[PDB]
Amino acid sequence: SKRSPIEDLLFNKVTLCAQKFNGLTVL
Amino acid sequence: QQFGRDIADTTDAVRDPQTLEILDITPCSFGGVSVITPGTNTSNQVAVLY
Ligand SMILES: *[C@@H]1O[C@H](CO)[C@@H](O[C@@H]2O[C@H](CO)[C@@H](O[C@@H]3O[C@H](CO)[C@@H](O)[C@H](O[C@H]4O[C@H](CO)[C@@H](O)[C@H](O)[C@@H]4O)[C@@H]3O)[C@H](O)[C@H]2NC(C)=O)[C@H](O)[C@H]1NC(C)=O
Ligand SMILES: *[C@@H]1O[C@H](CO)[C@@H](O)[C@H](O)[C@H]1NC(C)=O
Repeated sequence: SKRSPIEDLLFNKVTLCAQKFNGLTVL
Repeated sequence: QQFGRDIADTTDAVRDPQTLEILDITPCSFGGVSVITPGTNTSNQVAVLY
């Protein structure tokens, strides 16, 4: 990854399906 | 058990009543179609994005 240690730490804490159904799309 | 559900409470897995096998369910490829044009003044060619 081209991130920094602080960026890597940040991206590993935002972590908390819904593929597609009934015309629900995610761009 | 015989049915299959998820968090959205929508059926997504069915047990075979004959051979006792667990199938899967998925909608078949719905989407939106959009075109790409460089401006009708310059040319009259387009590209299609699905
Ligand atoms: C629903 O009703 C049907 C109607 O009979 C019933 O299907 C048949 O059941 C019998 C046993 O009850 C099966 O006989 C064996 O089944 C085993 C397990 O599926 C197979 O492995 C055997 O066939 C193997 O070996 C053959 C020779 O080497 C191979 O050619 C074959 O491909 C297999 O590898 C053996 O046939 C019979 O196969 C089924 N019939 C079908 C079409 O599947 C079924 O049991 C009933 N279901 C319930 C839940 O009662
Ligand atoms: C189309 O593009 C050309 C490029 O030189 C330009 O001269 C012309 O004015 C354009 N058409 C319109 C209607 O503006």
